[PDB]
Amino acid sequence: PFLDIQKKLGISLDRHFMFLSAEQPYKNAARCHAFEKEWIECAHGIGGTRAKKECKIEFDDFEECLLRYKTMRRMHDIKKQREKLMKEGKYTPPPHHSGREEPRP
Amino acid sequence: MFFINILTLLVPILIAMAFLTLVERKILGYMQLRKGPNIVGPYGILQPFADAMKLFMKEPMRPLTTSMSLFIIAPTLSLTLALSLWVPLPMPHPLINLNLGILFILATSSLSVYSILWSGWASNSKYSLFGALRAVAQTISYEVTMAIILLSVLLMNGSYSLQTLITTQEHMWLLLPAWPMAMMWFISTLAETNRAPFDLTEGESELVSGFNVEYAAGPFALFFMAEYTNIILMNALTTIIFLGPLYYINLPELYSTNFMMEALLLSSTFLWIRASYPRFRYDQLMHLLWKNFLPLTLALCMWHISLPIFTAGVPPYM
Amino acid sequence: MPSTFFNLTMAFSLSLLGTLMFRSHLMSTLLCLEGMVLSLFIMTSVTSLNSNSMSSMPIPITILVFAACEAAVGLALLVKVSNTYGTDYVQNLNLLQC
Amino acid sequence: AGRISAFLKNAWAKEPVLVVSFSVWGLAIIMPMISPYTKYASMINKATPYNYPVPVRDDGNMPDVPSHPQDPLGPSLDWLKNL
Amino acid sequence: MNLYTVIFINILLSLTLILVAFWLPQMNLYSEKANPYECGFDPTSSARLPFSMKFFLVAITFLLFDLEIALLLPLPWAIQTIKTSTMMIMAFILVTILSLGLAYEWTQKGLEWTE
Amino acid sequence: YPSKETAHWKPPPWNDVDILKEKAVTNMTLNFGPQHPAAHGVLRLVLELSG
Amino acid sequence: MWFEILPGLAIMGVCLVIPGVSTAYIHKFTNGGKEKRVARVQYQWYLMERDRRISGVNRYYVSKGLENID
Amino acid sequence: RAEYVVTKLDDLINWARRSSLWPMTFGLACCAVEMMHMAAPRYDMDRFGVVFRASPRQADVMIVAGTLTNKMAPALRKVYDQMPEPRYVVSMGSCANGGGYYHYSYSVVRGCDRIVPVDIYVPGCPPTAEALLYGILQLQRKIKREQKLKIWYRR
Amino acid sequence: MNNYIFVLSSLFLVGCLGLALKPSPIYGGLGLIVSGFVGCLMVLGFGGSFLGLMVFLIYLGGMLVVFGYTTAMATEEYPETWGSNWLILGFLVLGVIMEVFLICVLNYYDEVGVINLDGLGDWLMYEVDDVGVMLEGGIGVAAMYSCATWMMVVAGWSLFAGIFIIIEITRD
Ligand SMILES: COC1=C(OC)C(=O)C(C/C=C(\C)CC/C=C(\C)CC/C=C(\C)CC/C=C(/C)CC/C=C(/C)CC/C=C(\C)CC/C=C(\C)CC/C=C(\C)CC/C=C(/C)CCC=C(C)C)=C(C)C1=O
Ligand SMILES: CCCCCCCCCCCCCCCCCC(=O)OC[C@H](COP(=O)([O-])OCC[N+](C)(C)C)OC(=O)CCCCCCCCCCCCCCCCC
Ligand SMILES: CCCCCCCCCCCCCCCCCC(=O)OC[C@H](COP(=O)(O)OCCN)OC(=O)CCCCCCCCCCCCCCCCC
Ligand code: SF4
Repeated sequence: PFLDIQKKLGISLDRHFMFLSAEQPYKNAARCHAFEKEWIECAHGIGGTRAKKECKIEFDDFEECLLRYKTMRRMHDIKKQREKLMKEGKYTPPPHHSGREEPRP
Repeated sequence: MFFINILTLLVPILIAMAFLTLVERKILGYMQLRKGPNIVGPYGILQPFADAMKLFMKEPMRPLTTSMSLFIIAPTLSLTLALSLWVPLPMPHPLINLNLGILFILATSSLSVYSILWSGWASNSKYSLFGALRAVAQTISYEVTMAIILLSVLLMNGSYSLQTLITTQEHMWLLLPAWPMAMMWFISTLAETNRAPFDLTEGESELVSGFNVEYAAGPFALFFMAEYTNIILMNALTTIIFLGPLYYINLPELYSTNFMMEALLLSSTFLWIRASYPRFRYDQLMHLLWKNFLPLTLALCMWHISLPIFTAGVPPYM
Repeated sequence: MPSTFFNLTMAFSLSLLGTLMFRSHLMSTLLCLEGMVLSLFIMTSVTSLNSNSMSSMPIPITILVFAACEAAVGLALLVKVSNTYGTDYVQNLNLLQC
Repeated sequence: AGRISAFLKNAWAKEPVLVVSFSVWGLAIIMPMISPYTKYASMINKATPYNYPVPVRDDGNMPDVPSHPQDPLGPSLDWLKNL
Repeated sequence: MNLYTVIFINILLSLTLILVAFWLPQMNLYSEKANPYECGFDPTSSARLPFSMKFFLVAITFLLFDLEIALLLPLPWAIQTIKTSTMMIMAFILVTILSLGLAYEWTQKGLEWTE
Repeated sequence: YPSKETAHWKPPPWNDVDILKEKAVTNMTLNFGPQHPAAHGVLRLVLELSG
Repeated sequence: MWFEILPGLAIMGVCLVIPGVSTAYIHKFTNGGKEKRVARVQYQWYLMERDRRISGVNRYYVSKGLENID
Repeated sequence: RAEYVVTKLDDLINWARRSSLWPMTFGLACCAVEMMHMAAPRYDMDRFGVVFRASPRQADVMIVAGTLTNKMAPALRKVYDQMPEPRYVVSMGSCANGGGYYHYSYSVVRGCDRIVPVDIYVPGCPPTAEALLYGILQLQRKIKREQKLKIWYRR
Repeated sequence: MNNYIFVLSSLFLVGCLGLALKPSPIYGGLGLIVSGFVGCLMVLGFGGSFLGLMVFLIYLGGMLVVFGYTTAMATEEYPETWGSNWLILGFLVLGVIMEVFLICVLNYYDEVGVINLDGLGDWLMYEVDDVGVMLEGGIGVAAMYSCATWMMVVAGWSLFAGIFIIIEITRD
């Protein structure tokens, strides 16, 4: 089964790199540190079925951060509408989006 | 301007290796109480050009029992890997600046070994097979030794770059801190370049020509160009790593001149070794490396792990 | 990134099909095994680089070490098979059915 | 011991590569444990500032941390300056 | 992009050289010319028979030592760590067990080219 | 329970070892012909080699 | 005699001096009298990109000093 | 004029092929002893640009130096055939020329020209290394006289 | 210059397809060398170069020993490259056509968004720290020396035990 000699002896052989929001080398992050932190802090203490039920908001936010399916679909919809308007001649892109922009530092 | 930079890197290297062939013939002759070529050119300087024209105007002579795809791929692969290996060297500013320059060097050298192996297997002949197997043994031994040597030396250095090697050797060479690593690295560069004493892949006496025994003129010239370019490159890498040329921010021309002088000296040292020594057996090369260099370099790698810790001389990251 | 990950998963699937479908060569089976290994290495490295999981970056090195250990053991077993028969044929090693 | 000295001298005469390797291995083990500069490497790597030093709030109850970089408080690097 | 262009330029240079080598001279191909060499006699075998190398254990040991090399190579970034004592101990243990494996193989005559 | 599809089988040996000798190593025959530099111009040294 | 090898040695010498010197001069010519400004880390790359945006000619090597501030 | 350009190009290729002559590391007898005496530091063929190569694929001229035995003749013919196309033959010594001292032997090919087409015959038993170098330079002049591009252009 | 990683991934798929199609192990090692180089390029494009160069060097050594072994024992008189059977070539081009068909199907079915033709090259690198030092790959592999010493020791014991294992297997 699952022995717990690491919890019994108090050592941490492989427990500090179980997930993304856990002890990055110098001081770095893992691109979804806040979302994974919120999800784990939600799910701790009520784990299993209750964590699957009433931490669905935090899990959905974290999964959206990590996989970015909804952002991809939103950006694809925007670009598809833009290309349709370009074909229909009803849209001209601004100078900053298409071509020369004013650069700021 | 970048293509002009590519030309000014590539064309001088090819002329340098052709005159390396000339210098090798003349140095071997004068160590053999004779001359080199002195008839084709004013002082033999047209001899490599005559050799190149003759080789490229003879027929390539594709054989019957031969995997043609690998037979054609292997020499072009060898030449392009030699030039790609020449790419990231700083004198003192590289054409292409790589963070993991030494790792790039190691990968390209192993791929050159693959070029030799594919040529030997594709030219479906027994002597070619013998040369390919000898290449396998040789690259096993020198690959493990070279990896340990570079690990310890670049642990004395900072990152895996080469401008960092210039800044490390700004005040003093690396030969004085690590001279046993320099000796083992010189022997390993001989093994990498398949040069005398332990050539063993183009062994003219044990075999007929080794892996080139079925390669007629053309691709044979390509293999020769790759080998001699690798000779100049390994000597250049040795003088960048260990015999650090003088670097000044205001002018780099004296750095280039010092690098040229030391690279010429080490190339002439290679020709000197070829004139001096007989050939190893290819099991004796493996025994020599794995029983003398590998334990000593493991111990010296441990010593160079411990040295910056107990001297507090850990190099900077950049 | 999702297109590349789909391609890497399909590459692993192809190497698994190569492992499962034998063609007379234990060496070719070991080659398919190491193709699966390479696909998994590339998948893990791309995932860690995309998620910035520098703490989980030792995982590809670990799988490479253990994969080379298993490739070493497979080459040793292939050496023993060749010493037994001389041909290295998976259909030739079949005498344990009875 | 006579036998140990004779064995070591014979090994140094005949196989002076294993002797050097074992001696270098032992020297690399021993030297960090007796050097006075061993702590300095860890302290230098600690003092190297790869990250931004995030400032803290001033609750007025900490006198140890400085109020400005040009202050006598804080971990001064005079040991590294004079090292 | 720069390194890509240099790689492609070197590849195109090698291809141009071998294309010149193949389309420049005059070809006269017949069977005795393109037969395999074999020192002036017909080969007895087909040069594709099993070869039976004698350093197979050394080759497998080379695989294991190459992966030990891969383990040892991040040391230039490892020495920048804040702890450095566990780093030094771990590097010592790794090099020591690699050397112990080499010593055991040497004692058991693994790298001796058994014929 | 031998059938038509398994009537040709045999029981395993008691010590799990059976005779499977081939003796078909086929050592490579290579001739140091009368063109090899190692050969003294005129010699056809036929060599049975095991690698 | 032995000095007969010196023509080939000198040709090799000039052919080894040429690439590094040419690379340094071409770097100076392309970067406007300065060096290549290599970027080993993201901070250095960010500095280069910021300089390119600051210059206004989309060239990072056109350095802008105190003349931009009144 | 196309004739002038073709003549100069042909002179260039003849100069290349005559300045880079690679004989094969192939001899048979005392004449090959004199051949390596021509390789010796006195009459330096490497100074002339003439350097041995072991493989026939990298060879240009076969210096038939010795007695061509009947048992040897298929090997010599196979080795000559395995050369690439611009190949030459220098027979050296009386044995390779016309059998020599073993002309009436049951096992000796009476001249290597019965087996391979011979470009240059060098007389002697043995010819001196100076004489073999003379034959090599005469071969260089012979392939200097060749007009392949001009014959092609007027073809 | 946007679909560079996709072109590399397709080349990796082709190399793995050839390795699955199982040539003579000479060409199998060739295909695995090409696939290793391509995967190295993919890792380098996605980020740090240390992992890609490591897998390249490791597979170079591995396929070299593999080449030695398939010359020694895993060889035959006529080692088939790919054209000994027309079924192998027909199956390779069939797999290529199936790959094109499936990616066209997944581009047409853009609801999930796994593969998009218009959105290709737009989501390769998600978020990067623009200003920052010591954030490249290899720092974590160094952190194996200090933060994952358990990973380091299990890898080292695997190699040590593997030396003993291979000696005892090939003891004969
Ligand atoms: C008693 O019993 C007997 C024997 O037993 C002892 C015998 O033995 C025996 C047989 C006897 C013999 C066959 C006698 C033969 C003689 C010998 C064996 C002894 C002579 C000595 C040697 C063979 C050893 C030679 C040693 C040397 C050091 C010489 C060096 C030789 C080399 C091969 C290495 C140097 C390389 C070359 C010569 C060629 C290099 C040049 C190139 C390949 C050119 C390539 C360059 C390019 C392609 C560059 C192109 C690029 C550019 C950019 C150029 C630009 C061009 C433009 C046009 C612009 C007999 C019969 C016998 O009875
Ligand atoms: C790049 C810079 C220049 C480098 C040198 C270049 C010029 C010199 C070139 C010479 C010719 C080389 C041609 C190839 C030669 C190949 C043969 C060869 O070298 O074999 C290797 C030979 C092998 O010798 P061997 O094989 O004869 O040994 C016999 C061994 N048995 C019996 C088992 C076969 O030597 C070595 O392996 C030595 C390697 C270098 C050792 C350096 C040790 C330095 C001292 C360390 C510390 C000592 C103190 C200890 C601690 C004290 C503390 C207070
Ligand atoms: C005859 C066929 C030959 C086929 C084999 C060709 C071999 C080529 C030479 C050996 C290559 C070995 C592997 C090298 C990989 C690149 C090494 C490297 O570190 O690249 C990373 C580098 C930038 O990284 P870094 O240094 O960190 O810079 C960041 C800030 N400066 O740079 C980059 O990111 C650039 C990434 C691309 C570099 C490689 C380009 C290769 C192009 C394909 C070549 C083959 C094409 C197929 C065959 C064509 C027809 C024959
Ligand atoms: S011609 Fe005279 S010297 Fe030459 S091989 Fe015959 S017997 Fe010997």
